[PDB]
Amino acid sequence: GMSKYKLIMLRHGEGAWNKENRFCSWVDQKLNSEGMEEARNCGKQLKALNFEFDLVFTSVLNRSIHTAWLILEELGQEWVPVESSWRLNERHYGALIGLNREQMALNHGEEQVRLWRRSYNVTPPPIEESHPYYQEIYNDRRYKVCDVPLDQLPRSESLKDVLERLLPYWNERIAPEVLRGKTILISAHGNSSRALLKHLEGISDEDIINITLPTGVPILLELDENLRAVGPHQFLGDQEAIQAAIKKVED
Amino acid sequence: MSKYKLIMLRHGEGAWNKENRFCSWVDQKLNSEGMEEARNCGKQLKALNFEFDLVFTSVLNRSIHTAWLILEELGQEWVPVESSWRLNERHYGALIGLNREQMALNHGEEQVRLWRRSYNVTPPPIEESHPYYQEIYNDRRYKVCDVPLDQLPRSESLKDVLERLLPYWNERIAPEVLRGKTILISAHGNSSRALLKHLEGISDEDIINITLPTGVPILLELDENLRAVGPHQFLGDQEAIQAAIKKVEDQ
Repeated sequence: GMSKYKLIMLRHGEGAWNKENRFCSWVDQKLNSEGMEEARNCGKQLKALNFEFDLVFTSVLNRSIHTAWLILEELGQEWVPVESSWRLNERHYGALIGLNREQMALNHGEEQVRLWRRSYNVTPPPIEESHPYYQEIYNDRRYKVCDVPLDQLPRSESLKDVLERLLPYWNERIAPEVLRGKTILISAHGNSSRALLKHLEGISDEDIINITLPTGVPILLELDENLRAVGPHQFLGDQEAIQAAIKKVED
Repeated sequence: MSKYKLIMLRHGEGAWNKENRFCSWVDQKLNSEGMEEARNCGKQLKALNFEFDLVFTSVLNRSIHTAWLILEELGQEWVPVESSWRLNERHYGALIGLNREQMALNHGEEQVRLWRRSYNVTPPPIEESHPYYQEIYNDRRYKVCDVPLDQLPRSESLKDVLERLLPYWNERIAPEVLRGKTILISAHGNSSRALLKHLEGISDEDIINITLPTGVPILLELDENLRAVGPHQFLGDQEAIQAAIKKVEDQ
C-alpha cells in the first residue's frame, strides 16, 4: 500500500449543451473555444510540473482526442503514442440525449428522471431509431471497428454500466503499461473519469454520485503495487483556478 | 491488376528549405504556410470522400501535426495513428543546418553535389560538436525506438533511408494494406521518395528527378504483390498541383 506509480487523468471542457443542461453523451460535438483553452491550460500546467508521458488513452469522441492533442502540443510530446477506445466514452444517456431537465421530466416522469441523472445503477431508457441523434451515432463507421460488434454496443448506460465496459480496458490495456513504469495520460469525460476513480479509490455506490470532478484540471492518482489509490486523487495547479473549476461542475 | 489504394503526402516545407538548409531530424514545427497546406490537403481528401482506417507518421512533430490537421478536416480524429523514426526525413548528418555556401566551404563543392543529388553516397556523420547533435540524441523519443539510441543513424544516403523504411513497410504497413485498410502515410521529402522508389521499382538514376509536391495527396494503386499498377497519381485540382510542383521545382 506504498505509493509506486503516478497516473494523470483529466476531463475536457464542457460545451454549449452543458450550459443548457443537455447531455452531449455519444454525440460527437467538438470543443468550444473555452474547451480548447482548458486543454491548453492543462498542457501548460503539466509542462510547468515537467510531466513526461509515455502513452495517452482517449475515447473515440473527438473532444477527448483534441484535448490530448492540444496537451501533447503544449508539452512538445506529439510523438507520444495515443490509443482511443469507445470504453473511455462519456456515459450513454440513451433517449435523454439532447433533452434539458424540463423535457426529460415531461417525457418519462419526474421520479425516473432523478434516478437516471443521480443514481449509480439505474439505466436510462435505450435510444431508439426515432431519436434525432440515433443515426449520427450508430451509422458512424468508428463503431464498426470496436472490440465488440456495432449491435453489441450499448443504447443506454447507468454509471455502473460505464464502469463495467471501462474496467476491461483498464485491466487489459492500461494497467499493464502502468505496471511497466510508463507515465500515462487519460483524456476522458465526466462519467468515464468518475467510473475509473470509483474503481481505483474503492468509492462506494452511495459516495461516487457526490465527488467533484472539475474540467481542464490534471487529476493525479498515486497507486500502490496493486494499482490501488494511496490517498484520494489530487488536483494539480493553482487552488484559485481549481476552486473556480469545482464551482462550474457543482450540481 | 489494381486491388489496393494507398495515400501518401509530404508536409509543407519551412523557412530553412527556402534558405536551402536541411531540417532533417531537427524537430521544427510547421510554419503558417505548412499548417494551411495540411488543412487544404484534408479539405481536398474530404471533397474526394476518403475514409482512412489507419495513419502512419514519423516521430517528427511536423508529420504528426500534418496528419492531425488532415484528420480534423475529415472528422476522422478517431482513426488510429502510429509514428516511427523509420518514416523520418533523411538524416543529412554534419550538413544539418548549413546552407549551400557553408557546405561547399566545409567539405568541398564536389562532395556536396553527390550528398544532395546521388542515391547511395552517405554524408559525413553528425558529431557531438555539431550544434544540433544534443537536441536530436538527448530527445527521449529516440530512447524507445525498435533499435537502441546508439544504433540510430548519424547520417544517411537516400539508399540508407529506403533500407531503414523497408522493414516498417514490410512488417507494419503492408499487412494492413493486404487487410483492405485505407492507409494515409504522413511523411517527408526523402521518406516519401524512398517508398515510391520501392513500390514503383524506379531506378537509382530516375528516382533523383521525380517531382514530389508538398500538401498534395499521392495515390498508389497496388496489385496482390503490393507492386504499383501504373505510376503514382496527384489528387485534386490540376492548377493547385502545378503550383505545388513549381514550388519544389524552383527551390
